[PDB]
Amino acid sequence: MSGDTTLVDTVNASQSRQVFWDRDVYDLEIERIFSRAWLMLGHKSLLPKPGDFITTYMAEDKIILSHQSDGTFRAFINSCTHRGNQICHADSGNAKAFVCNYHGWVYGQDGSLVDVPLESRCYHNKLDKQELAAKSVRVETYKGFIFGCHDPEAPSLEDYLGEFRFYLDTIWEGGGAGLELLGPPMKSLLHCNWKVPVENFVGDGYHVGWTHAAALGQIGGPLAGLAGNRADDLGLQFTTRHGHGFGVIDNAAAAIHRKGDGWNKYLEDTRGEVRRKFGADRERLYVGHWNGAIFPNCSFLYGTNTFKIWHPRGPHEIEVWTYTMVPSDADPATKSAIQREATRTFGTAGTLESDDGENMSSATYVNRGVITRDGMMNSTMGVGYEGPHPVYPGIVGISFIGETSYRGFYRFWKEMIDAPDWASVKANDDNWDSVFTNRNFWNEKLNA
Amino acid sequence: MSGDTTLVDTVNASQSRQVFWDRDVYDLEIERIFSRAWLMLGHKSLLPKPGDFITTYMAEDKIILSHQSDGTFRAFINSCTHRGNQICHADSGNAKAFVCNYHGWVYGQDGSLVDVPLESRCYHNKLDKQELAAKSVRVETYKGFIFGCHDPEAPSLEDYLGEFRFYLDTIWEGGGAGLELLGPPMKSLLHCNWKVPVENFVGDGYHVGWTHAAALGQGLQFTTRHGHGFGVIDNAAAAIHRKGDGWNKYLEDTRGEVRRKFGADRERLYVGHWNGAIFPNCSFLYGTNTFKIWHPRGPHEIEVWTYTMVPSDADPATKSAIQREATRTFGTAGTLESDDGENMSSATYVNRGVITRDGMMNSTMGVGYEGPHPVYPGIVGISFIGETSYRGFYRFWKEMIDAPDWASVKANDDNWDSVFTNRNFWNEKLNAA
Amino acid sequence: MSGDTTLVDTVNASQSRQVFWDRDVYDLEIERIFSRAWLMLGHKSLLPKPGDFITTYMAEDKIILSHQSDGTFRAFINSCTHRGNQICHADSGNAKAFVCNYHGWVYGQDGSLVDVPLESRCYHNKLDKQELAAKSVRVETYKGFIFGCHDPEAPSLEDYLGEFRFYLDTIWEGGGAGLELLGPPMKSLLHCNWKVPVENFVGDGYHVGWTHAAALLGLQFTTRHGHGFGVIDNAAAAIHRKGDGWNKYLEDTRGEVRRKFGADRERLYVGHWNGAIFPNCSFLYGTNTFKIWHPRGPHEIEVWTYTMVPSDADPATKSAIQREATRTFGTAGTLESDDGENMSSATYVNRGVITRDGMMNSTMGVGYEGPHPVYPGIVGISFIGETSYRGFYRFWKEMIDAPDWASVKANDDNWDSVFTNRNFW
Amino acid sequence: QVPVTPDVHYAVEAHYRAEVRLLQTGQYREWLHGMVAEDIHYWMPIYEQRFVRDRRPDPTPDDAAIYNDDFEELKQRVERLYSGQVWMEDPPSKIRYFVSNVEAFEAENGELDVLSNILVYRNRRQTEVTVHTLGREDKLRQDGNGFKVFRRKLILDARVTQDKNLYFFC
Amino acid sequence: QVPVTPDVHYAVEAHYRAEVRLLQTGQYREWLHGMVAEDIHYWMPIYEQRFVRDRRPDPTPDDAAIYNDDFEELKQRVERLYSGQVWMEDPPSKIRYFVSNVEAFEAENGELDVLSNILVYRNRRQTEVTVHTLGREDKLRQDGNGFKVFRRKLILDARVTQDKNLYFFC
Amino acid sequence: QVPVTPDVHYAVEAHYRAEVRLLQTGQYREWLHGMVAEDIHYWMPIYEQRFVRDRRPDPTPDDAAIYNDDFEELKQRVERLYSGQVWMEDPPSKIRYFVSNVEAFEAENGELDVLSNILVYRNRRQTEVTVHTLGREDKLRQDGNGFKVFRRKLILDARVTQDKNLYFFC
Ligand code: FES
Ligand code: FES
Ligand code: FES
Ligand SMILES: [Fe+3]
Ligand SMILES: [Fe+3]
Ligand SMILES: [Fe+3]
Repeated sequence: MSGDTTLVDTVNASQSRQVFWDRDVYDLEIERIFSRAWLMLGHKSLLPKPGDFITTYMAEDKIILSHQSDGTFRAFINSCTHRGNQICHADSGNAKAFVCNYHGWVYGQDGSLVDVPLESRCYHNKLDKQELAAKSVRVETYKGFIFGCHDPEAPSLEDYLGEFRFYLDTIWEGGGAGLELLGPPMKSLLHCNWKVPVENFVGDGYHVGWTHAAALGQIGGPLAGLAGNRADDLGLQFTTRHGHGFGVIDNAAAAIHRKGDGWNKYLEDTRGEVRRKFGADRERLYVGHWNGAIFPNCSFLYGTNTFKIWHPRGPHEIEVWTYTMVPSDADPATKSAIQREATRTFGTAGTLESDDGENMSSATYVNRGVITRDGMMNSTMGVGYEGPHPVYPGIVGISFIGETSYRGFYRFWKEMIDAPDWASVKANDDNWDSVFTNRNFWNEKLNA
Repeated sequence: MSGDTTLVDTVNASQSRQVFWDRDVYDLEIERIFSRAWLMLGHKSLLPKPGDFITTYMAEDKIILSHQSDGTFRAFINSCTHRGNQICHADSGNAKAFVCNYHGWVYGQDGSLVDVPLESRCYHNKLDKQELAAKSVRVETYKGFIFGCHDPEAPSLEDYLGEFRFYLDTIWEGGGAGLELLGPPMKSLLHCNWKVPVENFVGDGYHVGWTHAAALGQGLQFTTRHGHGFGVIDNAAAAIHRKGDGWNKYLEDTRGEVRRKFGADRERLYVGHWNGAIFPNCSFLYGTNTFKIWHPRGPHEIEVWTYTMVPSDADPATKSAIQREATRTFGTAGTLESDDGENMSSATYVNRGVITRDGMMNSTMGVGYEGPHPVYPGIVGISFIGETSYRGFYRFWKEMIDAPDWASVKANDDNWDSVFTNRNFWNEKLNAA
Repeated sequence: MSGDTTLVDTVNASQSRQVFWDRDVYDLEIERIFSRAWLMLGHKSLLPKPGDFITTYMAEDKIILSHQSDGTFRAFINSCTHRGNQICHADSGNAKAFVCNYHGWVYGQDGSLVDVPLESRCYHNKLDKQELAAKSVRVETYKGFIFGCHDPEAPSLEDYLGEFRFYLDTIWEGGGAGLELLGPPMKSLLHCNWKVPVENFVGDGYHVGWTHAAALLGLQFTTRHGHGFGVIDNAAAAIHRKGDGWNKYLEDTRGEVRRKFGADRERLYVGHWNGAIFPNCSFLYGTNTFKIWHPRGPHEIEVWTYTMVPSDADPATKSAIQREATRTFGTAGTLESDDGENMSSATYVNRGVITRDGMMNSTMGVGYEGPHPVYPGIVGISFIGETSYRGFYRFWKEMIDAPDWASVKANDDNWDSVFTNRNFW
Repeated sequence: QVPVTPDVHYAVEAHYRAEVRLLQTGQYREWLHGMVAEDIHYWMPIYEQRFVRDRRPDPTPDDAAIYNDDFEELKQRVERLYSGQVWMEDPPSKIRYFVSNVEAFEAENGELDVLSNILVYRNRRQTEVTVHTLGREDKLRQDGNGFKVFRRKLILDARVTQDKNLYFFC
Repeated sequence: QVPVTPDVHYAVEAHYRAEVRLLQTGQYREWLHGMVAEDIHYWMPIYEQRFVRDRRPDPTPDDAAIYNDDFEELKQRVERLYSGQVWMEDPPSKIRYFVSNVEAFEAENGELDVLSNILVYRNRRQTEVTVHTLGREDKLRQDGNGFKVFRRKLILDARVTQDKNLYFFC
Repeated sequence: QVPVTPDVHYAVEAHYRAEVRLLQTGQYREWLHGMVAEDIHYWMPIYEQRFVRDRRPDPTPDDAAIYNDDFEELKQRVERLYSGQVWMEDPPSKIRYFVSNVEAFEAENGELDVLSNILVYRNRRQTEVTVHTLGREDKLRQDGNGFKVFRRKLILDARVTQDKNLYFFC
């Protein structure tokens, strides 16, 4: 609460164990991150027709997200303004109205209160429904993906993605009809701080060869070279002003797909158009395997095509939802095949994801002890081996294995935690990457 | 918080979501409601003979309630003054003493420490037992119902019930030998704030036709100075009994006497169906005859104990019938009760999210269509369906939360119903009409 | 939060119910007792050869305790200094290194960060491993028993045991090769405050006859650093049955105890003890159970139960002592199973605020105790009494009141002043 | 009492497995009319925690019980679920019953006294999960070919129910 | 459908008990090769919470599922467990299955359609415990000596899984 | 090893059911004298969490165990419960055993080696509930139209016991 928290050290690239444990830090996160940032709600594909809806979370708040008659999307708090009862218990469906089943108050697709039983008889038409709408949430969309935000002071979704749009356009727009989500989602609880899985997906190439040694063995292919973390640069790491980042393994997009050829065919068939629309430097990314996150709590693997949102449940627990990304114009069997392969590797019984659960939970619960918790966590791998790049926006780290994206994630975390409002964040837009002090890095690299 | 909380808006008639969720609010309710009010313990009928006891709760505190030799009733904290062990683990039974099974300290029916093993050998008779009694609880009774109170500065139980007595007399004393409680009680946990089921019973006629729609397909509102209230459906007491018969008949044979003793305007209520509550956490249905105490377990959970109300002079078959019908509808497997569970829990737990929690809950239905009544004391609302009793419940909730002691509450005895501004409501209605 | 808390009344001898319940008080214990004092880790017998290790707790922190190549013992926090992952999930074994399995950082037997995968290619040798050892814990041993301490300003273990060493030497060194521990330990959770079990073992002879009615002449002791025990004379069995190896062991060695430690310690050597080493280690000498009560917040503990056996006892005798100690005091103990509710109930009654507003009594035998011409510390007459409660809670309060070890040491010479009957003995 | 033969035991367990299947799949009408006799007494007594010294008789059908029903009352309880206004069951919940320790005994007049252990696992909404264990004491009669229960006594293990309700058949 | 004879019912339960033993003792290769047919479909669909009014069909093998595997895919899942580099299983965890309500029915060419309830308790490390309940719908063919499963559908009761994973066979 | 015949399997399951009934109803003396052989070894070893590379033998009866009893020692465990001074059992608690996966094999001299899974649900006081799962490995011998157990090995699933005690028989 100091205005310059020591919980994250952006000079020495380390973070206090308190960030995975302390309740007061978590409550501030809820206030200065989750109640201020754009959060992933889903995709138009999950509610593609007028009246379709899903229920989802924004952190610990339940919402209803509905495809309006006009074809726009709206969201509101899933709680009645009478005595607060949850309005909708279905995961999805089609509805022109949502009824609270305590006393029967009726909400429209935008959360407006449209009808109350006995309005004339018992309320004496004295209740004004206009003031009793379920609480609205701002909704914006980008390439079909739907985000929500509680803060009227937030930048637009497009400005919040910012230079990350350079990268997301590559994959979400792509060379065909673009990516979309396929549900229903898996949902499970995990006893970890929300930041452990997010940092893992945003920036953790290092763990893959150790943690997932057994699974990589069974899969074979390009990714098996990673097994054991042994002296055999693979790719690149990226981070941006609002914390978004990813690592990329060149040429590896379909590498986990064992069967699997519709997706590889799709990439080969559409990559020429990515080169046309986005350039050769983004074509490179289009066929690479990414592990990334959209700050604060949406993660994904592009290639493998798992897509997760990690909903906090207090400082020591999450509920994670897992969808599949597929090209909207991929043929039915390719869509089903991608879904099978992403789920077998990264679903609730994932051959890789199952290895991660203890990594996540343990790094959290060790801090139950006061002596253990009085310490810093290191994310210095590859510091100085990164900086601004003449083609790629943001900050780019050489190699796939490093902690560039941890550094960018925690630098923005601290910025949000220290900022009393959005205006205070925006005030530092130009200098966000001054902590990445190797300004000449790529000038030397690209002409050596 | 301060002396004039914004957690409840009595104008306006809305309450902050925080009152179902916030721990600080809960803890202050423990200090200024549960540690200060008269709490429902049971009825003489649950422990009818000298030495008969029951164990029960006062909010989060465990008590033993004992029928003394002299025919009076004492209660004391169910915790030993050596190392604090719980003394008694039985629901009910007969005892002339209560032994703590850790070291064997023995307690009287009033909580006095009467004997300790090896007092002479090991303690060298140096233990001052009179200093070591299990902590007593004030007990008073009203028409056989037993209440306890922790606050020595608190008013008398009959003052606490105050004008609500006018109504309780109608049913508790009634036209026969009166009502009593039949146990053993059902007990269950429910993940809701204690105020959700209490406000539902005190004032919620509105949900019945919607929530309990499945079961159904098979009047007036009152509130008082100390929060007590109920709603009444005229001529309906047995409406939710499947059989007639013993109960139906009991009413008819006893109504004439209610009219004589209490007047024709208490007889109207004697034969009505009530949903009611005794502030803070005792609720009941008169007619259906379920009787519940909602014991808080922190802000997000309760343990509810459910008894049956029966005429004390009814015959065994009639008492049994009422118990069956009261349990089938409002017991743990109740054909109506089972419908309410998610209503209670959901209204509490949606507030886990901070954005959701930042809001008020609306209880304005029928605001203004209520006021002081000619005949009936307190404040009365027209119709069975409306929210008058919610409004009076939360008004007193707010009054207790603001008040640092009972004196400060007693200070406002003459001013309590100012918030109901339609003073001339009933005159206008009755003159019209 | 003062340097004179009213949670313990030493005049007087009662304690506030809040000490069993309140979270703030718990957090202060963690700071001023568990992060300050020497805590029981185990025994050399549990990791007796170079490379052998156990995992264990110090209060809520997990540690690895390792027998080094050079015969010394070191401990370290069981949590990686990269992203914090618990390093070792084995209860025991033999290991020259402990690998964190998230990214594969390798820790030496002293917790030094010895290797990291791809240190050259990927960290560019810029990672300063010297700065990233898993956090060390000071380890000291007494008669094979292994203790750990987090405070660099604490007295040596032998000074922390202090005058209790007079009593521990009697049983831990004894008349032969000394006592050791036998695992693997039982472990269970119990919904009680950590002090309830401890006060029970330290000073509670009173419950035995009531609580342990089935199944089926002493002194009490307390010391400066809270350590205490009660002894029943001539009862060092008395659950082992007359002719067995344990009995034959006491008979064949008590002559040595009389020679080494005198006749006043021969008396205790054949007695049955219920004792505690402050804060959270308890034991029965005779029955030979040995417990460490790890707190899990103010309302729960995880208790670990081992057996004490002579190190030179034959295998059948070690096994026999293990079987009797476990049948009586293990997780299905014929005595221990009786105590569960006593522990938990004395904790959870305090859920209600009215209940919690009160004091708990430990006055039994006040004034029938004082300093003693042969036995160090404070010695109360008879086995049944609360002498040990009084010494326990007195030191509990001193530690809670003191900001550091220096302020504890300040009152060394005046510790027993609360025991006013100076000429009792 | 004399234990039934192995072949009769098989028949009684087959009956119970079919009954569980109907109750797990929402076939409550089929269960009530196919497996419950018109003279049913369906009874779940409330037992209090009483000292061993206490001499009061155990509960009778005249005393407190969560269920104390004849055929018509059970039918009411069943029919309510078909109303389409049980909001708590839309979307529907899950229930799964684990029946074990089935022991049947020859009674009088070709009837069977049958004991069993039941573990009931309930799930609903997103993360709600509740569990109950009970003893069951039945009297069954032949309903060729199969059985109907004409007495059913259910003995709950927990004094305080850790569930919103006990609204499920056993 | 026609219930199997008591003798075949016996044989199917004995098969299921052997299956449980192999899986509780980490004999996964013996389970897969000895008790799963080479034409297996092993399927655990994702069921969402839908209103009763929702007319959409139930999940098919073309739709989201936690498992949706053929023999080679199960083999990969099984083989990964024999790596000494599955850190989460070193030291190893414990699993125990309670199978009840086995009902077997005659299909064609001597195949059987079989239903069961399963309760799964999982323990690991020091204090971790998780519990799952499912229904199982199998198609079995005889493999003297024994059976092999060639269709297995597993229906989880919980919408949100309260475990770090569902990496166990049923 | 050779599985017993279906008739012997039936007999073993019936015996286990009767055993559970006795233990659920406080007939501990009846259980011990009727169902436990005088040569009994009743054993519940402590298993520690060890790395797979650990080559140390599994626990023997010479090593740490929660129960390691002969007949006289069990008798003492039983007789304690009849003292009338078992305050934790006044009022009495509840216990319910779910036995499944009974697999019996032919040993020598007509003895049986029998494997089973047990889930134990315990309830006491108002809200206390604890749950245990164990593997049981018995050797039984025939006893005049029933069996008696002469070796009983109990394998607990949880390293840290989440209950006040393990004072119940299996
Ligand atoms: S709470 Fe929603 S209608 Fe009343
Ligand atoms: S705690 Fe009650 S007698 Fe000791
Ligand atoms: S967390 Fe230990 S190696 Fe990374
Ligand atoms: Fe991973
Ligand atoms: Fe209702
Ligand atoms: Fe004891």
